[PDB]
Amino acid sequence: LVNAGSGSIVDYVKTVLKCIRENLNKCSCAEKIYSNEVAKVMFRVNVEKANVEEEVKNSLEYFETILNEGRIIVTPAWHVSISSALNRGLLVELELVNKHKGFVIYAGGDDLLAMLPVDEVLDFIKESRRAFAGFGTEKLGNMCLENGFVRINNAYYPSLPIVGRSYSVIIAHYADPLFFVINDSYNLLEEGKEIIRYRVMYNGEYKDAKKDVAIFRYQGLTSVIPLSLKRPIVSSVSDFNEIASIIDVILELKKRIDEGRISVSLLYDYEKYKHLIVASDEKYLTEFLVKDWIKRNSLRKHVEFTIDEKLYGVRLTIENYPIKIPNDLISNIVYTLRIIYGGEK
Amino acid sequence: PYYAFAEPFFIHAITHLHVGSGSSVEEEIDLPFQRDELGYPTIYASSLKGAIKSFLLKEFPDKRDVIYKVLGEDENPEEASLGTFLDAILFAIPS
Repeated sequence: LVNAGSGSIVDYVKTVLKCIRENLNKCSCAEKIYSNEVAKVMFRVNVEKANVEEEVKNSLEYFETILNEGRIIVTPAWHVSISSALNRGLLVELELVNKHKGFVIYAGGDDLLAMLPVDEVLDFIKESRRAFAGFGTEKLGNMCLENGFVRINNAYYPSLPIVGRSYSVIIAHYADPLFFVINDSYNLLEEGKEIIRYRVMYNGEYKDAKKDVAIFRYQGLTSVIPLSLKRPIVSSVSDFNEIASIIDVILELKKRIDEGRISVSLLYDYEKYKHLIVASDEKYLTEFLVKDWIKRNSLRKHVEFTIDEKLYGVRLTIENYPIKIPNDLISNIVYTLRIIYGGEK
Repeated sequence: PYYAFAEPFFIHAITHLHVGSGSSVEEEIDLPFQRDELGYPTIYASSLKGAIKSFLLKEFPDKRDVIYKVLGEDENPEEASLGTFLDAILFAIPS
């Protein structure tokens, strides 16, 4: 509420939300905010019958219901804006599925169903997740992606930066029955995404989020790669460049493997380094264990591949389900590569 | 034939020789000699190859590529070497 409505008005509402917090004044706040309004209404001699003792009350009545209900009071404009943005995000989502040589099966609004090749699937998720949040690189059609604002020829339109977006990738044989591949995709996520928790960074604390997970599956192998790691997914324009930040960590890693700069044995040796990287809670020590695990089974002597170091300790859990997920992020990065590489042989 | 050339030779110690096997718990000599599988002294082919390869690389500074093919590259070994050494068996010792 305070950040919305900027200008001379903000300091007025800044004081209205002040006189609420612990079951406060109960209309005895005018005093603090009447001064705000009445010393303002004389800035123009047109006040018809503005009963300031009621005006500041109705405003105090408004925010009260907002904070009591714990939810934004929904109006048509709130819907029409979310709805239209949902249709503009649909446009950019179709260019991405075409850019990655995929085939759209349906894409209406928030949902999407496509068939990508196993090659362009990781970087699709990377761009699609960020493009949904408005952040993005080069224009796709006649619209650009400007840090949470799709822009069509100088016309800026809002996107949905806060809304999480989960993904579900089934790597399937072309001969697998399409009935059970689509069923799994709706019973791998829609009841598997409902149970997956990871350790998110919330206001300095470390809470347990559950959404926005990008599950991968290849005939038994399953992987979960969180896309946010920060619970209010975007709270500032600097929050965009680390959405899906684990994906390019897998993308860069996958890149260095096929160029022979790192052996594929990297995925098979991590098991012994894992218990130390798990038990180690001092980040200066883990940034050396993964530096060692990388260079040991590396095939050259000039590969300096880093891990963002905010990925040390995620501990993805799952509540009593027929899905076995490794309970740490770096292990899920290894399984994601085995799944991507399993679907190329 | 499996091997193009097969060149056996003898290694004559001009001075005293010491190819180390590193210290070990059960030795009782701090720096012992490389031993055989039945006790006698020997020169592991890894010692032979590395010593001879390092020699050739500076004695024939223009035949690098010819040595690197037969004895294996050092920077980015994209393939296997073509030449093999065998562990030097003790032939005769001065008594």
